[PDB]
Amino acid sequence: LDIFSNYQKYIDNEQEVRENIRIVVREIEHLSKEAQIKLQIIHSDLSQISAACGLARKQVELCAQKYQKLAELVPAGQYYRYSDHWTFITQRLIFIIALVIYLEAGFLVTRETVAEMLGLKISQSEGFHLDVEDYLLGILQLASELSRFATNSVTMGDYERPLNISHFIGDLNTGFRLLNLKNDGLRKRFDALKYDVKKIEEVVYDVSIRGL
Amino acid sequence: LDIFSNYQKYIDNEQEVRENIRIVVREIEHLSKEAQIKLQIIHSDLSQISAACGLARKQVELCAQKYQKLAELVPAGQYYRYSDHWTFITQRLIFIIALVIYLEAGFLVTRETVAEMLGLKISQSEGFHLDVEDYLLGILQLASELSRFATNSVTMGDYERPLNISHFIGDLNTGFRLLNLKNDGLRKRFDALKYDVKKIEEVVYDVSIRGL
Amino acid sequence: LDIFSNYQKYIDNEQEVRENIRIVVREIEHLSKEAQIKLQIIHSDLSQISAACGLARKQVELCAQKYQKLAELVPAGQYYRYSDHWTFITQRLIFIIALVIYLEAGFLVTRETVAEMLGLKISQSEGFHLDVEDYLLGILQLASELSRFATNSVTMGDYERPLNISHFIGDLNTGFRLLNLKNDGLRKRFDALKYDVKKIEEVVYDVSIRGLSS
Amino acid sequence: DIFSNYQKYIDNEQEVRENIRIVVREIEHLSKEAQIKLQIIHSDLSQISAACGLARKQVELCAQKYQKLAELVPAGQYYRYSDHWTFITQRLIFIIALVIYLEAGFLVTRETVAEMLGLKISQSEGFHLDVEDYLLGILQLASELSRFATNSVTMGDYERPLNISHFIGDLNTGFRLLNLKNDGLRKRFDALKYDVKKIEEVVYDVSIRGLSS
Amino acid sequence: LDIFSNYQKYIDNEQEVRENIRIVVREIEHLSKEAQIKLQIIHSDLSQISAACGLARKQVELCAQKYQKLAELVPAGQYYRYSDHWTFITQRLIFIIALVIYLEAGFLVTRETVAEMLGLKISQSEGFHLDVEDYLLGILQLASELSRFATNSVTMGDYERPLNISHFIGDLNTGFRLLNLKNDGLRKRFDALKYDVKKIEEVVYDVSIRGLSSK
Amino acid sequence: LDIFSNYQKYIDNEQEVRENIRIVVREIEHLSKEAQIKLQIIHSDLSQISAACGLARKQVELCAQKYQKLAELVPAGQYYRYSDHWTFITQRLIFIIALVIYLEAGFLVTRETVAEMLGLKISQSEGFHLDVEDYLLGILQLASELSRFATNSVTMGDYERPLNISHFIGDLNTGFRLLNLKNDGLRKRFDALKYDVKKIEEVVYDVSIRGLSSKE
Amino acid sequence: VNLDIFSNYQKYIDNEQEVRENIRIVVREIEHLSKEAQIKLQIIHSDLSQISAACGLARKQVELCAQKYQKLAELVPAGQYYRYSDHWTFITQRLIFIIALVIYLEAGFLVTRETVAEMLGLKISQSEGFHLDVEDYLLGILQLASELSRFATNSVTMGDYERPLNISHFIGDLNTGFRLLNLKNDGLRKRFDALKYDVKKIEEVVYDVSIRGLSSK
Amino acid sequence: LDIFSNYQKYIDNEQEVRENIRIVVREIEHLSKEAQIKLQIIHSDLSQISAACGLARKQVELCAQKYQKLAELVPAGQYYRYSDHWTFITQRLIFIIALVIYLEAGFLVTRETVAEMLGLKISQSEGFHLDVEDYLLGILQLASELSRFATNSVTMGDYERPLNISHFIGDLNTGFRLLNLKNDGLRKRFDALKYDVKKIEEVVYDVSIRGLSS
Repeated sequence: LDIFSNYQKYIDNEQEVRENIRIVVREIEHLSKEAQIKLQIIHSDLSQISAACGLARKQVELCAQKYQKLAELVPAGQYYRYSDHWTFITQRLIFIIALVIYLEAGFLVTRETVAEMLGLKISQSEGFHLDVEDYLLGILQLASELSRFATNSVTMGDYERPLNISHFIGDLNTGFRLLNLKNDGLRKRFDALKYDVKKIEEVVYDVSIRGL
Repeated sequence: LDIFSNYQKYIDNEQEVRENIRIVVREIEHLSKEAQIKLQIIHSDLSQISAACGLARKQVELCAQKYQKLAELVPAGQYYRYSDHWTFITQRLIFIIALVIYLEAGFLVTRETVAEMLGLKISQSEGFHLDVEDYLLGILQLASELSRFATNSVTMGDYERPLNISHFIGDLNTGFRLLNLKNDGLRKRFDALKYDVKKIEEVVYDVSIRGL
Repeated sequence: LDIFSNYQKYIDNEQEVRENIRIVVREIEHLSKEAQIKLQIIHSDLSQISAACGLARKQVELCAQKYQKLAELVPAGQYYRYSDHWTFITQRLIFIIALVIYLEAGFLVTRETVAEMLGLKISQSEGFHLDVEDYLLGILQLASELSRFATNSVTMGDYERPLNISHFIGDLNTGFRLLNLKNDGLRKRFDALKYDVKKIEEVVYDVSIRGLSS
Repeated sequence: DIFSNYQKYIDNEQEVRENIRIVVREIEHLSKEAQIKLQIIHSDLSQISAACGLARKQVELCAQKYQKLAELVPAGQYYRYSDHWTFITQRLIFIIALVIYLEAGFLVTRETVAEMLGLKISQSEGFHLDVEDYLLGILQLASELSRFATNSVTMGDYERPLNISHFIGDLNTGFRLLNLKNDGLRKRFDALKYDVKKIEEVVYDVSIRGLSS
Repeated sequence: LDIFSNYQKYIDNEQEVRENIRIVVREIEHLSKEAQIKLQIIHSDLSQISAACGLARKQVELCAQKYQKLAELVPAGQYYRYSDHWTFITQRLIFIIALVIYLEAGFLVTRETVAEMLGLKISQSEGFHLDVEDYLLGILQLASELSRFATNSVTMGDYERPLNISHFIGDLNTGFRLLNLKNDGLRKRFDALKYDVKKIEEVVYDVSIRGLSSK
Repeated sequence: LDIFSNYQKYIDNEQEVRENIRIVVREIEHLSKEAQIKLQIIHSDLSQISAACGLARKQVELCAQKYQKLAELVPAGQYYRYSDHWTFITQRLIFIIALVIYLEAGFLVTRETVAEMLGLKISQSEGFHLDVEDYLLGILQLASELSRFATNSVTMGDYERPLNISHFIGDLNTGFRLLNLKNDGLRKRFDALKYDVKKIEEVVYDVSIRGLSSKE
Repeated sequence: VNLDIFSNYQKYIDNEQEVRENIRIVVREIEHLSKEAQIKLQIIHSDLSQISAACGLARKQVELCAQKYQKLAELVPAGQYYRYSDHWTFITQRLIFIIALVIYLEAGFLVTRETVAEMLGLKISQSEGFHLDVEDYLLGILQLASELSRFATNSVTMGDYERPLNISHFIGDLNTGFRLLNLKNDGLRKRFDALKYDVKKIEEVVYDVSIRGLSSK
Repeated sequence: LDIFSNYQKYIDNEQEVRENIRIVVREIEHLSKEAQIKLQIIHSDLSQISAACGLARKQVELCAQKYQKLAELVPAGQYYRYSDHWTFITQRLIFIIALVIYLEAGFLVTRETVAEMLGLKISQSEGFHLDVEDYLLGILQLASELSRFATNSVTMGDYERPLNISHFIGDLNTGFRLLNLKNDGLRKRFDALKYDVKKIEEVVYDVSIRGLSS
């Protein structure tokens, strides 16, 4: 029965560390929102793109900071014990950088760069790292955004934007079958990529079928 | 044993006030129907819009009255004890005003104005107020209506109506991520907003891709 | 869009008050546990009853205090806006008093006395009151406890305990039909009272069918 | 190429999984054996010590396969693959807690469980026994010991129930002495009162017919 | 589209008659409660039986009246169109009479007598009748009550009460297999009769196993 | 105990009449299927419509017959005692006529005509009648069919079919709000009418949104 | 681009889809017969006297099923057993349970697989012809648990206080032979696992009897 | 009780053969992926077609081998007892050849040729054969691919590709009504063919309405 008092001394600690961690993550959900809202502008005002990439980078330079405090909360080797506390809001952010990197310089941001921009490592040995599964589920979110971008881009006159997209999403669908995912929780999300490529193909059809 | 007779004296009262309250609410459901049916006309006859906004305002000027009687039934400080009796049929009506405000003057009706048109306060201190969570869930119903409007509007020739919508729904999706809802009963209903914006984007595509 | 910034200024407040309120309630769940665990002793050691009623009262004298702080967190007229935060852990506690009142003095604690022991009122006009629906759902929990008590009491030799119970639960089933509940969330919990009375009848059978007395 | 590097790592996590299910499958197999043999106690009270024995021959084996499981899991990745065995460990923690009760009439310590399976008691020291898993294990003792109390009276032993309702009695005690917050385990503690229910009922049935051996 | 206005003129009438009918039935639910609460006394005070049969008969004499008003609401030949509005609260009452008839005179109340005490007919030709399926489902409720009675009766000293019950419930289980119900909504309720006879047998066991019938 | 023997003499009768009635209804489910399967053709071969309306009418002329035998099984004034035995497979058939009436002559079949084609009355006084609630729940089934018809019609080239539909389903949605159903078992089925009108609107969109090009 | 290739296709595709409706037709007659036996055997839960009477009717049912079964064999082309197997793997479990019940009611032991085929006019190997799928046989006499737990319960209702004890040795040896297995997790592994909950109340019922129960001067 | 030990001796064998069969099939799912991914290139680079048909044929020449091993695992006359283990991943492959046969030589691959390229027979008498129902459900997968091809083809300039497709898919829709499928599991999949022909017609419209050909 003292056995159960020792239990409370440990159980208070794990449950205190959780509310402390949700607290940091809540600040990161808050920062993420800001970037995503601002980047929404790109579906109606193509001129504000670079303007908006900018704000979003002001957001990311901040996120890194709160992330580093998240590391001071997690005890070493316990990464995956509390992982589910941020695996989401990191995908939410990996998608945000991958978009901004495509908008700016028209290629696909490396995993390594993402960690560079958020103050992580690229192996859990070196410290608080970027879960490689999280990274992927992030830049998979690029499909749903870039199919809406292709549609909204033709709305605003830019008739080249679709073709350039279907080569990016084209090489992106390429690298996901070049995989060989086995049926897990992520296999499901890759399978819904074909429907995004679907309307991106359709949109490239619509342009060069009217010579627009 | 008398303890249980006193119980009946109070238990008759709460259950009498309930049937009295359903009675008022039923009259308000009835009035709401009328407005919603008449505003349905906008999906087939663009000329009857102002005509239909009109009938609906005749409906609202009435609802306020029944609403004030609902206040004479509810004992002070018991607002949320019977709240569930009308939280629905108020969202049903908040949507009706927000639609009529958009149709007429092309902007988004304030929460304060909604109470002004129904004879409520804007704080439960001042009296029978408009639950701020109810207001929100009301003007979220605007998405499902205005996506159908955008579709039915092009059916009837008006090719500008979509573009104007996707800026309204555009600034509306903006203010909902500018939030940071935590996963409750309303978080679910905001998430199904992206699918409405989906076909509103698609429709703005359809117009300026054939130029009409 | 400023409209949505004002929104955050209010929305932070309602959601701050919630975590502040769960915090108080959590302290009350903690105190409640203590009382309920200690009163579990009555199912194996009939000698520790008064001893255990005592500990539980030390628990209640404390609960009242945290309850009064809960009142300083709730803004007037908003009782039922956050009611669901404690309607449970009050039934949990109304049952605890009704049990301790039955164990000690063999009758049924008044609603008014329950509020007197927790520093509440008996009307939401006067202030932070004891929700009369909560009170009932509490002393309905007495059935499941006192059926187990009647069973465990015969285990330990006391052959009068069942008969005395079936007159308490007897007059208690009486007052609940003397009602006329209409089918809500509480109508369901009254209906599962007949199954408690069931084994309490059965236990009174078992004793005076073997002329068992002590 | 970014997506080819991806395959080189993605093959590894998915190879380690099938390698880990493989070890676990061997541990499910061993577990069954012990549980089946301990089923005997519901019909032949004489085979108890006999059956505790076979079960211990099973446990001495499980530890071994467990230590190989540790050579498969990379350090600090404990909880990345935890869900692969959190079940089949509760399955086994229940198996020892039963055998410890059958033999020596008290409740096996968490520390001893690890001692019998070659684990640590902290994830710092290495592959440890997840303290949440341990609990969910010795909660499985209620469903077994209520059936034991019932089947025990069937076979004549009229003291067995009373001794159970003090074990399950002190066990229900330590679970309210907790203060679980509503998670996945809170749900399983709540269904403990229905097990104590029929264990009380059975202690009633014996000493209400004055039954004593 | 006038076609749909005519529709409203009829649809208001059926839905008005329903609220009018629930209104009568609600009064009958109210009266039924009274009887059933008062007859509950027999489980703790064997002396108040005849006293309680009495109050219950005061309730039935009343129910008949409201019933006859229910007949003035139901248009002829529409009996089964609104049947589901009272098939319950009639079983609730058929059980109440069958109990009072058993308590008083120790036999089983005829279907014909039940209608006589409620002002109905015994064929839907003659008018508002007592649905024979409803009657049965009523005096099937006798099992759950008289098994609790047998149990509570021994509690209070009356050691003959069980034996007398197991011959009533005995002849009752007899007439239900003498049937040949085909699997419907009522077949299910007859099957749960065996569990009532179960403890009624058990209770007759418990008495004459400690020698409590005078002999 | 004889009281319970008399009971069996009656209880055999109600339960015999039930199997006799399910027997008639089973023959009517069978005939119904035939009509509905043949009318499915309209979703792929617009030329077989009149051909298929025909087969379906050969089915209905038959159903009436079995229906009249169902009347000889039901004792007068017991209509609603066994109603639940066919309230379904009549909605199944009321939808079948309403579809064939729309396909042929482009308007909405009267309740009175439905009874005329099945040998019923229009009041339970006159005899075995067509339950007016059943009639409604039938021609509500028209929505799910005619939305799929509008979609499959554009597939096959007929670009006028949708517009004509959205005026039929348009006036049909009109008469259902012109109601004032109170929340029962049928209120639920009317509410799921808006989702059928939804895609029918969408389809009319898709047609008249595909006009011309530049001309240079 | 040839198009006759797709006409030949119709000539074969009409045949497999005709044989299916022909096969459902036979199976429908067998579902019909099965019902009869199961309904009549339901009587045992309320009238212990009608057992032998009811075993009888059910055997009149099985003597008939065999016949329709042999016609089902004339519809299935050799070596295509498992191509249409899913058309009857259910309604055979339905019947394997019916025999295993009647064999237990009658002579108190467990019917052999070989005997089941003997009573239905099958073989015991798909070489010899239309056989009794061994997986089907098992899934049948697993249905015995749900029936015999309800029987033990309904038996004590009607006075027979030995019936439970006799059941818990049959179900006892039956639970024995199922762990003596080593099923790997498939579609049948799931159905064996729900056997412990049937043994549960059968143990409970043997408890209830020999716990009642008295020790007087 | 020994009756149930003999049972285990057979039951281990059927469940060992299953894991052995899933093992071969898994290797064939792996090879199939390779062909399908590589043939995806045709939707963006019309020059790599013949290049990609080639890689895919290097994949098929391999598949046949693993297939022949699958035959050494299946006991004769038990074809359909384990059929459900590969009926999918063969449609997956029948589609892969039918596509590569269309891309190369512009006609429709015979069922007989499919077996020739995979080392099967064309009757279950002769041995491990190609289930004719599987073959069909394969070359039905041609519609979804060739509608996307017609769309992506005009994207890349080739304005004749649609017209040629609508005669292939045209003669293919022809042979499927020339059928008379009865409502089973495959009747459903043929019915969703009209929606593929739909956009294929639409695309032929789009080209010769801006006279991109003729």
